[PDB]
This record gives sequence, structure tokens and C-alpha cells, in this order.
Amino acid sequence: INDMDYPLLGSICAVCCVFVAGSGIWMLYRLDLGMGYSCKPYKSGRAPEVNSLSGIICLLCGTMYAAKSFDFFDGGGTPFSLNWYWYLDYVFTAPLLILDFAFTLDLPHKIRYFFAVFLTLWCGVAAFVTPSAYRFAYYALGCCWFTPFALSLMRHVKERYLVYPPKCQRWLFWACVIFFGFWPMFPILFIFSWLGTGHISQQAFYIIHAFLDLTCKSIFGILMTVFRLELEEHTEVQGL
Amino acid sequence: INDMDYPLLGSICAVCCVFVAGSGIWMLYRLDLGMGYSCKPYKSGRAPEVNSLSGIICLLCGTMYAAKSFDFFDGGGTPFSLNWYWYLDYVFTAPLLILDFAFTLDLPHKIRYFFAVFLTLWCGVAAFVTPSAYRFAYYALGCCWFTPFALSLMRHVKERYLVYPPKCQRWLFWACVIFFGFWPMFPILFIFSWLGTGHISQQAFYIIHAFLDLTCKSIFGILMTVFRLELEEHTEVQGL
Amino acid sequence: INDMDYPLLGSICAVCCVFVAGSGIWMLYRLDLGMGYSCKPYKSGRAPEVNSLSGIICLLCGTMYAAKSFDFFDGGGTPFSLNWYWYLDYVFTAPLLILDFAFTLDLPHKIRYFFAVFLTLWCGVAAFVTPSAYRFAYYALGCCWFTPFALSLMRHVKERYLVYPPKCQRWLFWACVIFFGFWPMFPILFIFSWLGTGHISQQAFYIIHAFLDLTCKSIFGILMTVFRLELEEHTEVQGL
Ligand SMILES: CCCCCCCC/C=C/CCCCCCCC(=O)OC[C@H](COP(=O)(O)OCCN)OC(=O)CCCCCCC/C=C/CCCCCCCC
Ligand SMILES: CCCCCCCC/C=C/CCCCCCCC(=O)OC[C@H](COP(=O)(O)OCCN)OC(=O)CCCCCCC/C=C/CCCCCCCC
Ligand SMILES: CCCCCCCC/C=C/CCCCCCCC(=O)OC[C@H](COP(=O)(O)OCCN)OC(=O)CCCCCCC/C=C/CCCCCCCC
Ligand SMILES: CCCCCCCC/C=C\CCCCCCCC(=O)OC[C@H](COP(=O)(O)OCCN)OC(=O)CCCCCCC/C=C/CCCCCCCC
Ligand SMILES: CCCCCCCC/C=C\CCCCCCCC(=O)OC[C@H](COP(=O)(O)OCCN)OC(=O)CCCCCCC/C=C/CCCCCCCC
Ligand SMILES: CCCCCCCC/C=C\CCCCCCCC(=O)OC[C@H](COP(=O)(O)OCCN)OC(=O)CCCCCCC/C=C/CCCCCCCC
Ligand SMILES: CCCCCCCC/C=C\CCCCCCCC(=O)O[C@H](COC(=O)CCCCCCC/C=C/CCCCCCCC)COP(=O)(O)OCCN
Ligand SMILES: CCCCCCCC/C=C\CCCCCCCC(=O)O[C@H](COC(=O)CCCCCCC/C=C/CCCCCCCC)COP(=O)(O)OCCN
Ligand SMILES: CCCCCCCC/C=C\CCCCCCCC(=O)O[C@H](COC(=O)CCCCCCC/C=C/CCCCCCCC)COP(=O)(O)OCCN
Ligand SMILES: CC(C)CCC[C@@H](C)[C@H]1CC[C@H]2[C@@H]3CC=C4C[C@@H](O)CC[C@]4(C)[C@H]3CC[C@]12C
Ligand SMILES: CC(C)CCC[C@@H](C)[C@H]1CC[C@H]2[C@@H]3CC=C4C[C@@H](O)CC[C@]4(C)[C@H]3CC[C@]12C
Ligand SMILES: CC(C)CCC[C@@H](C)[C@H]1CC[C@H]2[C@@H]3CC=C4C[C@@H](O)CC[C@]4(C)[C@H]3CC[C@]12C
Ligand SMILES: CC(C)CCC[C@@H](C)[C@H]1CC[C@H]2[C@@H]3CC=C4C[C@@H](O)CC[C@]4(C)[C@H]3CC[C@]12C
Ligand SMILES: *C\C=C(C)/C=C/C=C(C)/C=C/C1=C(C)CCCC1(C)C
Ligand SMILES: *C\C=C(C)/C=C/C=C(C)/C=C/C1=C(C)CCCC1(C)C
Ligand SMILES: *C\C=C(C)/C=C/C=C(C)/C=C/C1=C(C)CCCC1(C)C
Repeated sequence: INDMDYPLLGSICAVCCVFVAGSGIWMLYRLDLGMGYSCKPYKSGRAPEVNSLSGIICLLCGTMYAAKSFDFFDGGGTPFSLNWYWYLDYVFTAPLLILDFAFTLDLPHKIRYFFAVFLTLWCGVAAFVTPSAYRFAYYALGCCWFTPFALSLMRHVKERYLVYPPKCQRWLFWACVIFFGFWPMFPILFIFSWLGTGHISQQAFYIIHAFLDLTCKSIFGILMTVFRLELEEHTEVQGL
Repeated sequence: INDMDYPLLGSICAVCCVFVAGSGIWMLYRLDLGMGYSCKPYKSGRAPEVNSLSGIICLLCGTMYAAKSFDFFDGGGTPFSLNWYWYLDYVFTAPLLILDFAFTLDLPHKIRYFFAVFLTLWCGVAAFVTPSAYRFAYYALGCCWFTPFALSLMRHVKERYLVYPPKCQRWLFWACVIFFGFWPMFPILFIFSWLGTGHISQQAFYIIHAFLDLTCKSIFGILMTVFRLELEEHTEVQGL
Repeated sequence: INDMDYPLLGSICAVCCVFVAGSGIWMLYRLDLGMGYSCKPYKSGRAPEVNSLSGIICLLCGTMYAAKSFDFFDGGGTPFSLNWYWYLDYVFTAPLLILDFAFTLDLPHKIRYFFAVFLTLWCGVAAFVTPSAYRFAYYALGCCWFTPFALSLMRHVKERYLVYPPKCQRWLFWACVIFFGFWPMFPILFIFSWLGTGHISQQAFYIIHAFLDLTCKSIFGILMTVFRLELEEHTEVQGL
């Protein structure tokens, strides 16, 4: 229903777009500055390609949020909305997050996790354009794709967490809190939204998801950058 | 025309979705169990990333068929159909099949084959939403992309078939029968469907394509897994 | 407005489709013929995978232009148009061009350039389906993604241009003229088109963009092939 506070939504999207993009520019700037937590001009001179994935997602999320803000400023309903089809932008970003996490931790089965999230979001996308009882059918299919992905990622994370130093474990623990404390919240909001239970209104749904992207995209990326800085120095500069 | 036996279509799609997904879960389970046909815990401990492509496609095809079954149970015409736009799901799966086949056989020019199938399917997708004489124009363009792909894949397969042991050649021969015995059947069904000649009705078109996916996705994957098991043991455990 | 000379557009698209595809088939044929500018059957026998990206784009662009010609022959407005949504085909091709350029010159930060062009085009796609003042908002966002990509590519190109031999520098200089002489023309045409200033009519817009694809896709690819031939021989056969 076209009765929500659209200018508030645009302002919220504009504010987070600046925050996510600014964080992404920092980590990209920080990455090429030096390998270790202090500084290192690289042995070969150039940073690894996969290490920049965290920064690009924030800019990708920032660009996605910039388009969202333009949609809300125009009152919504624009031909290029990125808000009419929910989770559609997340299809481009969320699979890259776990891919970045896999590369950072060297977790095997990266391609399996990649398609797990990619198909998990796609089932979620199909689970609201269907105004029938099968809306939860796609929701169930997504959970069937996410639960064995939520699991088997806790295994590998838990197995490798005991190897890293406590200094590196610090951020890694916080990243896992971001990982396994806020990603499972996305299905819960879907149940309680107007699509399911109805506790969350449409206006609140955009706002809370706007707030549940700095932690998932920006702050999680920031932790990954710092954790990489601790990882890089400890492994290379500290030689451990 | 909305007069076909939709509940039959949903039941057929549901049955094959269970079969394709179950086969995919097996080969993923079988892969991490052990390298050789018997068992091997890997030298490095982790399976190669590209070896899991066969399993993911079946789950990808199973998830795609699960969405098809939901569409047919709801009587069709759902906003997220995956049946209104034919071959659209195949765009996500078919290029990965040859990519898996290329990696299994180490066939060069993988990227060329990948884009060959990717553009071949896309031309097929555009060749039914066009209710005019240009429907066959996109069909001709797809064949122009597929015939030099159907060829030059027979070359490389034939050249390498003489190298493998007869034990491995067994499955490889059967895979090539699946490869070069059923993929060329997709264009033929298009000609004889209501889009072209009209011999095949709309109801029969979904059913036969539902039956022509276990062989292409599941059974072909199963052969690839067993052929890999024979390849892996013969090369590593048997040292040949 | 449906008043432009559609058969002229189809003829122009058909002519360039033959030219782009024919050039792509040549460079693919030339690549496997031999490494050096003269001939070399490869040390391992097979060409590098990334070296074929230039040829595939031309065939990809040729196939895309073949679909454009079919759309214009049918009078336009076909369900599968590739002309109703501008720059949508460029999303599939343009990111691969810089990726090929990055691999040819071994320029680092390939993934950063890839997403830069990928998001630059996407902002352009959203910048005409929006019939409001926010059409230039997406345009500004695209320029914000392209200007730091147009820059930092001049740096790396300029830094490495002094290393190559003058024989190789010749084509590289011409490629950079194609690169940094015609890519910035795409935003300029958008400003002066009926979407912006209005100097360029709709009929002229397709024609000039049809002419501004041989240089970007075919001729640029041809230069890349010859530059690779000079690079390959000089580095391998000439041992320099
Ligand atoms: C900007 C950086 C982005 C980076 C990455 C982008 C990748 C993600 C791709 C996003 C796809 C966007 C699809 C959005 C479609 C929105 C449809 C929509 O809003 O419809 C509702 C709206 C009804 O609302 P009103 O008329 O206001 O009703 C109130 C009565 N006065 O309908 C319309 O406005 C009609 C829509 C016009 C056609 C839609 C065109 C969508 C743009 C196409 C480009 C995307 C390409 C997708 C590829 C496949 C080709 C379809
Ligand atoms: C689930 C796992 C999937 C994994 C991988 C997925 C990748 C493949 C992507 C699939 C894209 C799906 C597009 C399907 C569109 C279907 C359109 C359709 O059915 O229209 C017909 C139907 C007419 O039928 P009835 O009204 O019953 O007529 C009888 C009269 N009583 O029309 C409708 O229902 C209207 C359709 C509503 C809008 C369609 C929204 C499609 C969903 C968008 C999400 C997909 C994103 C695509 C990206 C580009 C953005 C467009
Ligand atoms: C061929 C090789 C291609 C290789 C790579 C391809 C990748 C790029 C994908 C291209 C997506 C194509 C989308 C084009 C949509 C065009 C819509 C259009 O033309 O609408 C205008 C036109 C109005 O014109 P007329 O009725 O003539 O008006 C005058 C009055 N007599 O409207 C129509 O014709 C209705 C359109 C029917 C539905 C459109 C179906 C588009 C085809 C879907 C396949 C693409 C899949 C996209 C994935 C997401 C799923 C949506
Ligand atoms: C037709 C219906 C739709 C078809 C598909 C529906 C869902 C498919 C089920 C899951 C598909 C694959 C999940 C992808 C992400 C998980 C990644 C993965 O499997 O990694 C492999 C990993 C094993 O790796 P190893 O090599 O032992 O690790 C040591 C490191 N060397 O697999 C596992 O951990 C086993 C699978 C997950 C374990 C969790 C156990 C409990 C799962 C809850 C069940 C939920 C319902 C799903 C039903 C089927 C589940 C198998
Ligand atoms: C504007 C119109 C649309 C534009 C494009 C239309 C179709 C384009 C034509 C084909 C494009 C490329 C096909 C992609 C899949 C084929 C892969 C490929 O070319 O592999 C290279 C491979 C050569 O590899 P070598 O290195 O010798 O192998 C030894 C291993 N070291 O190429 C070939 O085998 C030659 C091409 C295929 C051989 C088949 C011969 C007969 C083909 C039937 C012609 C059908 C019409 C198509 C017209 C143009 C065809 C060239
Ligand atoms: C919410 C709004 C939307 C969010 C995002 C909007 C645009 C984001 C800004 C740019 C994002 C990244 C651009 C991607 C392509 C550029 C590739 C890149 O950054 O390469 C790194 C490269 C540094 O590499 P080194 O390792 O030093 O090179 C030596 C080789 N070893 O970065 C740079 O060169 C610095 C950035 C570009 C330099 C150009 C300086 C002037 C730029 C004009 C500003 C235009 C406005 C954009 C605002 C923010 C720009 C930072
Ligand atoms: C519940 C409140 C939530 C508040 C929202 C969060 C606001 C952002 C602030 C940071 C959030 C995450 C930070 C994670 C922890 C890292 C901080 C830190 O201490 O990092 C250092 C160093 O690493 C860093 O520098 C990381 C911190 C830099 C973060 C910069 C903030 C994001 C950048 C955005 C700038 C542009 C934003 C535009 C303006 C916003 C307009 C709305 C690591 O070492 P220490 O443990 O201090 O040990 C000291 C000896 N080594
Ligand atoms: C014309 C009739 C078609 C029937 C449809 C096919 C039904 C599926 C049965 C298998 C089809 C393909 C099998 C390919 C041949 C492999 C069988 C085989 O023998 O494999 C072994 C070992 O490899 C295997 O174990 C592969 C076979 C396992 C296949 C399991 C079937 C698919 C899994 C689906 C389970 C879940 C399905 C859900 C229920 C369905 C509800 C509708 C290889 O060694 P042998 O030659 O026996 O040599 C012995 C000494 N080494
Ligand atoms: C302003 C006028 C623009 C005209 C449009 C362009 C027409 C195409 C002609 C070539 C354009 C770019 C060529 C770039 C320069 C390379 C030419 C060249 O000399 O290459 C050689 C060798 O490399 C080549 O062979 C590259 C040239 C081959 C290009 C073939 C033209 C494109 C192929 C299309 C064929 C099918 C087209 C279908 C018909 C069209 C119907 C409309 C490199 O060595 P040289 O400097 O001669 O030194 C000699 C000792 N080594
Ligand atoms: C309320 C929400 C946000 C947070 C609740 C999630 C908490 C309880 C979860 C998130 C991440 C999880 C941690 C992930 C990794 C490890 C490392 C392992 O070696 C011991 C368990 C431990 C330490 C987990 C304990 C539980 C944990 C801390
Ligand atoms: C009716 C349909 C399903 C099957 C017809 C396809 C048969 C005839 C095709 C499919 C795969 C083909 C095989 C593919 C590979 C080889 C290996 C080569 O060294 C000799 C030829 C040989 C053995 C081919 C013979 C023809 C073949 C068996
Ligand atoms: C109805 C149409 C579209 C397809 C149905 C035919 C499929 C399901 C059938 C036809 C002939 C069958 C093949 C016949 C014999 C064997 C030998 C066995 O050791 C492996 C499977 C394999 C290779 C079968 C796979 C399934 C198969 C290909
Ligand atoms: C009118 C349009 C088409 C062409 C104008 C663009 C010209 C002026 C641009 C395009 C490519 C550019 C070149 C790109 C690379 C180098 C190598 C460097 O070591 C010196 C500068 C030099 C030589 C640049 C000079 C300016 C240049 C030649
Ligand atoms: C914005 C970025 C992230 C990582 C978003 C992630 C979202 C989820 C993992 C959502 C999952 C869903 C599942 C499990 C099944 C039902 C539908 C959802 C889309 C909510
Ligand atoms: C489900 C998986 C597979 C591998 C499907 C493959 C389909 C084809 C190769 C279809 C090809 C077509 C071509 C050659 C040109 C006309 C249109 C078709 C889509 C039928
Ligand atoms: C056909 C191939 C190429 C490489 C096309 C490239 C097009 C551009 C770089 C277009 C860029 C745009 C930007 C900078 C922002 C506004 C919108 C444009 C799409 C014109």
C-alpha cells in the first residue's frame, strides 16, 4: 500500500549508502596501503585479487542502496526499483560475502557454499511474488537450502577457530557473531512481516532491513579487513 | 492453452525433483567419502573444487524442478513460474554441465564451450517469445552456435577416448551416449512441438522434457561421478 | 516513437553482425594457429584460456547484434528485443573487454575493474527506464563509478606502456586510443540523445552506437589479437 513514509525511507537509504560506500572505500584504501596491520608494500607489489572482495561488496551494496534511495525519493514504483523485488539485489551480494569469508579462512567447498546462498536467496525472491499458500513453499525450500548451509559452516569455522591466535580469534569471533547472529534473522523477519505473521509492517520492513545491512555488509566487511590485517601480519610479518 | 493436466505435471516434476536432488546428494556424499572407487581420505584432505560441480547441478536442477512443481500445483501462471520462459533455467545449468565435463576430461577451450552453450540456450529462449516467422531465426542462430559446439567436442572426446583404460572408457562411452544422443534431441523436440511442426502438444512437451532431464542432469552426473571414481583410482590409487 | 527507418537499422545491424562475428572467428582461428606473430604450436599444445576472451566477445557481440537485426527486421517491439533495454547487452560484454585487457597487460585489480564496468553499465541501464529527473541521478552514479575507473586505468596503462617494445607499444597505443577515445563517448551520446539534451534523435542513436561497436568490440579485439601476437613472439619466440 502506497502510504508509507517514503522520504524517511529515502533518507535512511541515503544515509546507509554513504556509510556502506565510505566503509568500502576505506578498506579498499587500507588494503593497498600495506599487508600487515601496520604496513607492508607486498612482496610482489600487488595485493591478492580475492582480498578485495570485501571492499567491492560494500561499494556494490552502496551502489545498490544508492539506487534504492533514488527509488524512494521518487515516491517508489520506479521502473528500475530494486525494492519491488526483494532480495534480488542480495542475489548479487550475499553469495560474494560467503565467498570472501571462504577465501579469508581458506574454507574448502567454496563453490558449494556459493550456490547454497545463491539458491537460498532465489527461493526467497520467489517467495513473495506468489500471492498464495505456496509463498511458504518457496520459503521452506530456501530453508532446506540454508539450514545445511548454516550448518557445515559452523563446523568448518569451529574447527579452524582453535588454530588462529587469540588476537585474530577476536575479530573472527565477532565476524561469526555477525555471521551466525544476523543472517538467521532474515528468515525470521520474513515470517513476522506482512508476508507471513504480519507483526512487521511494510514501512518497518524496509527500515529494519536497511539497518540489517551495515552489520552484514559494512561492519562485517570492516571486521574481515581488520581480521585480515591481523591474519596477514601474524602470518607474514610476525611469521606465525 | 490452460487445459493441460496440471496436477499430473506437478506430480511428474515432484517425482523427478526428488530423484535429481537425491542423486545429487549421493554424489556429493560419495565425493567426500573417498577419492578412489573404493575410498581415499585425500592427500591434502579436501576434494578439488571443480569435482563438486556435477553434484551441485543436480541440486540446482532439483531446486529448479521443485519450483516447477510448485508452479504446476498452483495451476500454473504463477509470478515466479520457471515454466513460462522455457530453457531459462537451462541457462543456469546447461553451461555448467559441459564445464564439469571439460574439467573431468581436462578438455581445453572450456571458456569457449561455456559461452557456446550459454549463447545456444539464450537463442533458444528468444525463439518462442517471438510469435512470428523470426521464431526460427533465433532457432537457426542457436543451431549456428550449437553445431560447431556439437562438433569440436566430438573431436576432443574422440581423441582422448583412446587414452583412457577400458574400465574408464566404459562410463565415458555411456556419458558420450548421454551427451551426443540426447542433447541433439532438444532441437528436434522444438521443431516438432506446437512452436514448430506441431506433432508434440504442450502437455506432452513438459512431460518429455521432464523425462529428458534425469538422463541429462542426474544420470549423466551419476556416470560422471562413477567415471571420476574410476579415473581417480586408476590415476592415483592404481598409479596409472 | 515508431517512425524510424527500421529496415535501415536491421541492415546496419546485420552488416556489423557479420563484420563482428567474422572478426571474432578470425582471431579465434588465428589464436590456435600459432603463438608468435608467425606461428608456434604451443609448448603444452593448447592456448591459454584467457587469451580467447577477445574472440568470444566478438561472437558474443555478433550474436547480440544478430538478435538486434532480427528485432529491427520484425519492425521492433519484439518480446525478446535487446534494443528496448539499452546497454543491457553491454552488461554481458563490456565487463569482459576490460577483463581481457587486464589479462593481456597483466594489470592487477582485475576484479575491481570488472565490477566497476559491470556496475557502471547497470547504472546506465537504470538511467533511461526512469522518466523523471532521477534519470540523471543514475547517470551521475554511473559516472561516479566510471571516472575512478577511467582513471587508475590510465595510471597502470601508462606505467606499463614504457616497458613494452615500440613494436608492441604501437598496437597498445592504438588500443588505448580505442579505449580512452571512444568509451568516454558513450556518456556524451547519452547527454546529447533525446534522453538528455536532445541533439541526437532516436534513429541516429542506434546507428551511431552500431558504428561505435566495431571499434569497441571488433577492431579493439583485432588490435588485442595482433598486440598479443607481437607480445607472444617478442616474449617467447624472440625471448624478450
Ligand atoms: C543501480 C546499480 C544496480 C546494480 C546491480 C543491478 C542488478 C539487479 C537488477 C534489478 C532489476 C530491476 C527490476 C525492477 C522492476 C520494477 C517494476 C515496477 O516497479 O513495477 C511497478 C510499477 C507500477 O507502479 P505505478 O505505475 O506507480 O502504480 C501506481 C499507480 N499510479 O510498474 C512500472 O513502473 C512499470 C515498469 C516498467 C518496466 C520495468 C523495466 C525494468 C528495468 C529493466 C532493466 C533490468 C534488466 C533485467 C534483465 C531481464 C530483462 C527483463
Ligand atoms: C527457485 C530456485 C530458482 C533458482 C534459479 C532462478 C533463476 C531463474 C530466474 C527465473 C525468472 C522467473 C520469471 C517468471 C515470470 C513469469 C511471468 C508469468 O507467469 O506471467 C503470466 C501471468 C498471467 O497469468 P494469469 O494472470 O494466470 O492468466 C490467466 C488469466 N486468469 O502473469 C502474471 O502472473 C504476472 C507476473 C507478475 C510479475 C512477474 C514477476 C517475476 C518475478 C521476478 C523475480 C525474478 C528476477 C528477474 C531479474 C530481472 C528483473 C525482471
Ligand atoms: C540472442 C542472444 C542473446 C545473448 C545474451 C542475452 C542476455 C540479455 C537478456 C535480454 C533480455 C530481453 C528483454 C527484452 C524485453 C522486451 C519488452 C518489449 O519489447 O516490450 C515492448 C512491447 C510493446 O510493443 P508493441 O505491443 O509492439 O507496442 C506497439 C503497439 N502495437 O511489449 C511486448 O511485446 C510484450 C513483451 C512480452 C514479454 C517479454 C518477455 C521477455 C523475454 C524473457 C526472456 C529473458 C529472461 C530475463 C530473465 C528474468 C526474467 C524476466
Ligand atoms: C528437490 C528439493 C530441493 C533440492 C535441494 C534441497 C537442499 C539440498 C540439501 C543440501 C545441499 C548442499 C548444501 C550446500 C552447503 C553445505 C556445504 C557442504 O555440503 O559441505 C560439505 C559438508 C561435508 O564436508 P566434509 O568434507 O566432511 O568437511 C570437512 C572439510 N574437509 O557437508 C556436510 O557437512 C553434510 C551436510 C550438512 C550437514 C548438516 C547436517 C544436518 C542438516 C539439516 C538437514 C536439513 C534438511 C536438508 C535435507 C538434506 C540435507 C543433506
Ligand atoms: C552474427 C552471427 C552469430 C555469430 C556467431 C555464430 C556462430 C559462431 C561459430 C562458432 C563459434 C565458436 C564455437 C564454440 C564452440 C567450439 C569450440 C572451439 O571452437 O574450439 C576450438 C576448435 C579448434 O581447436 P584446436 O585447438 O584445433 O583443438 C585441438 C585441441 N588443442 O575449433 C574447431 O574445432 C573449429 C570450429 C568447429 C569445427 C566444426 C567444423 C564444421 C562446423 C559446422 C559449421 C556450422 C556453421 C557455423 C559457421 C561458422 C563455423 C566456424
Ligand atoms: C553510495 C554511492 C555509490 C558507491 C560507490 C560510488 C563510486 C565508488 C568510487 C570508486 C570505486 C572503485 C573504483 C573501481 C575501479 C578502480 C580500480 C581501483 O581502485 O584500483 C586501485 C587503485 C590504486 O591502486 P594501487 O595498488 O595504488 O596501483 C598500483 C598497482 N599495484 O585505486 C586508485 O587509483 C584510487 C582511486 C582512483 C584514482 C582516481 C583519482 C580521482 C578519482 C575521481 C573521483 C570521482 C568521484 C568518486 C568518489 C570516490 C573516488 C575514490
Ligand atoms: C552498537 C553501535 C554500532 C555503531 C555502528 C558502527 C560504526 C562504525 C565504527 C566501527 C564499526 C566496526 C569496527 C570494528 C572494530 C575495529 C576497530 C579497531 O579498533 O580497529 C583497529 C584498527 O583497524 C581500523 O582502523 C578499523 C576501524 C576503522 C573503521 C572506520 C569506520 C567506517 C568507515 C566509514 C567512513 C566514511 C563514512 C561516511 C560518514 C557517515 C555518514 C552517515 C584494530 O586494532 P585495535 O583492536 O584498535 O588494536 C590496536 C593496535 N592494533
Ligand atoms: C532404462 C531404465 C532407466 C532407469 C532410470 C535410472 C535409475 C537409477 C539407477 C542408476 C542409473 C545410472 C547408474 C549408472 C551405472 C552405475 C551403477 C554401478 O554399477 O556403479 C558402480 C558403483 O557406483 C555406484 O554406486 C553408482 C550407482 C549408485 C546410483 C544411485 C541411484 C541414484 C541415487 C538416488 C537416491 C535417492 C532417490 C530418491 C528416490 C526416488 C523417488 C522417485 C560402479 O561399479 P560396477 O560397474 O558395479 O563395478 C563393480 C566393482 N567396482
Ligand atoms: C577509418 C576506416 C576504418 C575501417 C574499418 C576497419 C576494417 C577492418 C580492417 C582492419 C581494422 C583493424 C586492423 C588493425 C591493424 C592490423 C593490420 C595488420 O597489419 O596486421 C598485421 C598482421 O595481423 C593481421 O593479420 C591483422 C589484420 C587482419 C584483420 C582482418 C579484418 C577483420 C576480419 C573480418 C573478416 C570477415 C568479415 C566479413 C565481411 C564483412 C561484410 C560486411 C600486423 O603486422 P603489420 O604491422 O602488417 O607488420 C607486418 C610484419 N608483421
Ligand atoms: C544474539 C545473537 C546476535 C548472538 C547469539 C550467537 C552466539 C551465541 C553465537 C554466534 C557465533 C558463535 C560462535 C562461533 C564460533 C565459535 C568457536 C568455537 O571454537 C566455540 C564456539 C564459538 C565461540 C561459537 C559460540 C556461539 C556463538 C558465539
Ligand atoms: C540413439 C542414440 C541415443 C545413440 C546414438 C549415438 C551413438 C551412435 C554415438 C553417441 C556417442 C558416440 C561415441 C562417442 C565416442 C567415441 C569414441 C571414439 O574413439 C570412437 C567413436 C565413439 C565410440 C562414438 C561412436 C558413436 C556414438 C556411440
Ligand atoms: C523419455 C526420454 C526423453 C528419456 C527417457 C530415456 C532414459 C531415461 C533412458 C533411455 C535408455 C536408458 C539407458 C539404458 C542403459 C543404461 C545402462 C546403465 O548401466 C546406465 C544407464 C543407462 C545408460 C540408461 C540411462 C537411462 C536411459 C538413457
Ligand atoms: C580524439 C580521440 C579519439 C583520441 C584522443 C585520445 C588521445 C589524445 C589519448 C588516447 C590514449 C592516450 C595515450 C595512452 C597511453 C599513453 C602512454 C604514456 O606512456 C604516455 C601518454 C600516452 C601516449 C597517452 C596520450 C594521450 C592518448 C593518446
Ligand atoms: C544482505 C545480505 C545477506 C547476507 C542476506 C541474506 C539473506 C538470507 C540468508 C535470507 C534467507 C532466506 C531463506 C533462508 C529462506 C526464506 C527466504 C529468505 C530470503 C528470508
Ligand atoms: C537441461 C539441460 C540441457 C543440457 C539442455 C540443453 C539444450 C540444448 C542444447 C538446446 C539447444 C537449442 C538449440 C540448438 C537451438 C534452438 C533452440 C534449442 C533451445 C532447442
Ligand atoms: C559496447 C561496449 C562498451 C565497452 C560500452 C561501454 C559503455 C560505457 C562505459 C557507458 C557508460 C555510462 C556511464 C559512464 C554512466 C552513464 C550511463 C552510461 C551507460 C552511458
